[PDB]
Amino acid sequence: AVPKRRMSRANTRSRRAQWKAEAPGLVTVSVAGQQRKVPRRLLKAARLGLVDLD
Amino acid sequence: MIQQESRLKVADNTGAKEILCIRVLGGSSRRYAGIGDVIVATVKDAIPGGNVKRGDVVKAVVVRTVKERRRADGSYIKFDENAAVIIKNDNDPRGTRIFGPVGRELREKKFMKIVSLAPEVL
Amino acid sequence: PKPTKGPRLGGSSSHQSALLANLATSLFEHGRIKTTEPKARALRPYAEKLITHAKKGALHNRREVMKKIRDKDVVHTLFAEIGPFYADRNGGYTRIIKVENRKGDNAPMAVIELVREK
Amino acid sequence: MNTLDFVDQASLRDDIPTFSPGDTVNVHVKVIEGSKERIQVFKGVVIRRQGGGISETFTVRKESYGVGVERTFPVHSPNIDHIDVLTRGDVRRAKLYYLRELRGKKAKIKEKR
Amino acid sequence: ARKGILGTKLGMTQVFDENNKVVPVTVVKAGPNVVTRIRTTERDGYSAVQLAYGEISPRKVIKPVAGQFAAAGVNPRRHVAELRLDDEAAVAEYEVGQELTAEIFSDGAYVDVTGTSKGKGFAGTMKRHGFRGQGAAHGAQAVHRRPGSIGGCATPGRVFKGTRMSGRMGNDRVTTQNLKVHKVDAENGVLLIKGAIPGRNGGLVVVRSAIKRG
RNA sequence: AUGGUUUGGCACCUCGAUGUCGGCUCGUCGCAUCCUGGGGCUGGAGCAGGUCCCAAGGGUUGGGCUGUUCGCCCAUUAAAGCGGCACGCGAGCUGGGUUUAGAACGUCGUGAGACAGUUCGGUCUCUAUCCGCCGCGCGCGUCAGAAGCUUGAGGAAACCUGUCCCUAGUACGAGAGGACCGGGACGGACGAACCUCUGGUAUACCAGUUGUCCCACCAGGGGCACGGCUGGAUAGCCACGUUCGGACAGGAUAACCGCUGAAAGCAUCUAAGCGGGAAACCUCUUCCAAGACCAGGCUUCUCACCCUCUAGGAGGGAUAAGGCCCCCCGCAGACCACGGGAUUGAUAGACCAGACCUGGAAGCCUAGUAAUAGGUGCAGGGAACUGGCACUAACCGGCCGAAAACUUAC
Repeated sequence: AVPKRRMSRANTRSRRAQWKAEAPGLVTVSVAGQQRKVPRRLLKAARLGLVDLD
Repeated sequence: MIQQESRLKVADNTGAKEILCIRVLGGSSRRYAGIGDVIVATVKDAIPGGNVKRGDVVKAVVVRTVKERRRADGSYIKFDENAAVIIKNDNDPRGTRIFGPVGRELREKKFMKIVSLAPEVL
Repeated sequence: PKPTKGPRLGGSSSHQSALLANLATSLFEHGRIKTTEPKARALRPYAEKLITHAKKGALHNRREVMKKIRDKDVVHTLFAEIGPFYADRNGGYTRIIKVENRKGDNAPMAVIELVREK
Repeated sequence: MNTLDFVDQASLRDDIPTFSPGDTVNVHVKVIEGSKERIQVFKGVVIRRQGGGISETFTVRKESYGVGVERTFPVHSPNIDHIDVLTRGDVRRAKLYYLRELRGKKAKIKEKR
Repeated sequence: ARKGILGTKLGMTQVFDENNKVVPVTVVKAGPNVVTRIRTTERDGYSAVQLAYGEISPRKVIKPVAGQFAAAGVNPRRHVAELRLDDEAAVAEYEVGQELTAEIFSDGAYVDVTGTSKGKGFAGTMKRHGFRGQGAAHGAQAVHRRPGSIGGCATPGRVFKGTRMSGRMGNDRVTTQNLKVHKVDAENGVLLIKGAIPGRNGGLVVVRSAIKRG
């Protein structure tokens, strides 16, 4: 089908504000004497030397 | 698990071979008929000069089915072919000899002359 | 093993089975492979069962392995080294390690290893 | 261990022979007629057996006056005072449902050796 | 005046009678519940009793719940439901702490159970509500299984609440009634209900003496 | 006089588009009621009825002909209701009819061509913005923050009926025939829940098998051919299957039957009062529900820190109880949610064993000319069900989250 009206500013921006993003929950790692912040999902793989840390 | 427009074989002397189910009696909107439920049914085949004639509308009972049927004991039955018996308003057969076996259900439906005429009830 | 609960892994059971066999081949050939996650989740059990056949070594076990993977060098590898090497370890030969996602489709990725601790 | 095993093993029926499909057999059934409890005999060919432990059941086909008759039973019922194998059977299958399409000398079975 | 108990569904099976009929019995393991608390017209304004069933290893329980259990003096348990009784009659037979056991019933006793149904997900009309769908041939342009119409035309011009539609069926509390009871096992703490009771094997039921028959 | 459904009258909105007969699916509403239920009168003996009043809760069949609505017929039924909502419903389906171009018959017309005459054929477009509706979430709120158990305003779902038996072959009646009331047993349609049985499905189970290519070859197996086909097929999902349900009673009532009794010396169900009384009504039955803003209740745990703005009231930190994210998963599931576990561990996968399904493996040996058969051997293989085992993974952790006061009564 097809809309019928020019859906307003309020409604538009309101719903548009649901299309957002969340940030992964970060955690320290003692990468060879120094520290970097990495998700928890990848913690073991970092401590074992696979994660490409730039 | 029988219906309308269903063809059945006869187990009688009446001079018919086949029949057609028109209704299933025992209520309204009755869909299925099991071993011991009356029907009303016409004729689609005959012997040469049988008493019955091709086009009659008679009343019948089912004695065999191909679909299974539980019993109280947890047992079952399954014949190969769907058969039936012409019967008159006092629940008496028209014929004199029954062919093939039947079920034990008919003794408890009060169809008992049939069971007396049956060779092998199972 | 326990079948896929839903739809399959590359478009059919055929492609799924072929894919699992190629990946077991590569695994036993190298020791590590990096692949998207549900492939690993699907490839732990397959591979552990092939390994168990290798452990319980025999002609019959060997043929019932060769009727999947199609690579004699890798079956020789199994029945020569990886079989006895995992004798006493009863169950649990593989390991999964999640890693950085993939650029093209954000898809998960995981490195599936064979353990080496006994 | 068949979770309801502790419910069923105290209700099973012992001494049921190890028979098998193809094994021809005659069954002594309890039946009630005219409010008397008497016994009947049913002969045939075991065409299956469906394990569940205590829910296990079997099926017997027979030829009656030109009409094929399968009769099913549960294995452990008190409605069975006897199950007596008469023969054995060489059959490659497990479920012998290919006997429905067959009549006469073709629906015969071999015996063991 | 209303004997109830909590239990766990296990499965189903068959057993036989003296007349050699067969009864499709469902099993329930009413493990011995415990009375945690009570409900009276002075304290709360109604008559009830509060029960407990299961096992927690003592660190999985929370501190509020541990207080609710240690204040009444007893140890923590998984599931805590509440029968609703009539008065002092049905209260004078209960005591805090006491262990209920399945023998409180007898063979032939008519019960009603309550349980959380099985889930089926986002269901269509032809599975929720048993609609005749539409034909599969004779010209159908893609309506083989979807409902049909939904109302009028400019009167009302709305949709008449409770109009039946697709959506999540299942996962609801359900009551199954007038079930006989075939056997009680005291050794193993088990009831052999007849019939077919709601839920998935490994859940929670609540059986009660039935209203119509008790 | 009604009702506004019928054929029509007016032509008031719509021709810069309001898509038209019937059928299907899906409803919901009215009662001027087809059955069930209560009842008054009879030219009502009894069984069946006829007419009238109240009454809408539920139910109100499948089939032949016709495009047809209507109708007629067959076979049943407790019964086979009348109508409205754009003659309900085509952004839901059909497209047989009617109403485009083709063609033919009859009749009219000199002819082109026409017929509320006929006959065969003939494209049915759209990603749902808003209201609405079925379900599901995030956020904030209910004067501290949180976790469990729940009351019930108010709403929803369900509500159908039959046949035989004793009552009694009694009442009744010349007889034929043939009961009320009230007790029972068994079933039809519908609805829910469940998978023990039956039956169906089974795209990583087993076996047989054809063609063909490959694994160097024989053997033994694999790939493709709709899973190549065929026989079977545990779990899960299901119905043809299983079990259960439709209560019983109670209050106020309609039509109605009345008791006591005047105005109106008697009389009268009423004007004051008192009663009985239906499937309808309110409770009872199952479900939801405190976002029920009168924002409930009974309980339990935490129930205590710091620095700023110039102390104005706020602000900003780190926290407890607790929750969330990440992780292992589920017979929970569109995602999210829901439920459980998270080394103080059996949640999952593996492994060992078992149950069940298939049906007697490979190799070797023997008999055979060869096809092949037999032994070792319930063999082997194998997925969900179950019990055990910590071997692998559930991590050496991040984020949210707690108290203006004021008055009477005390």
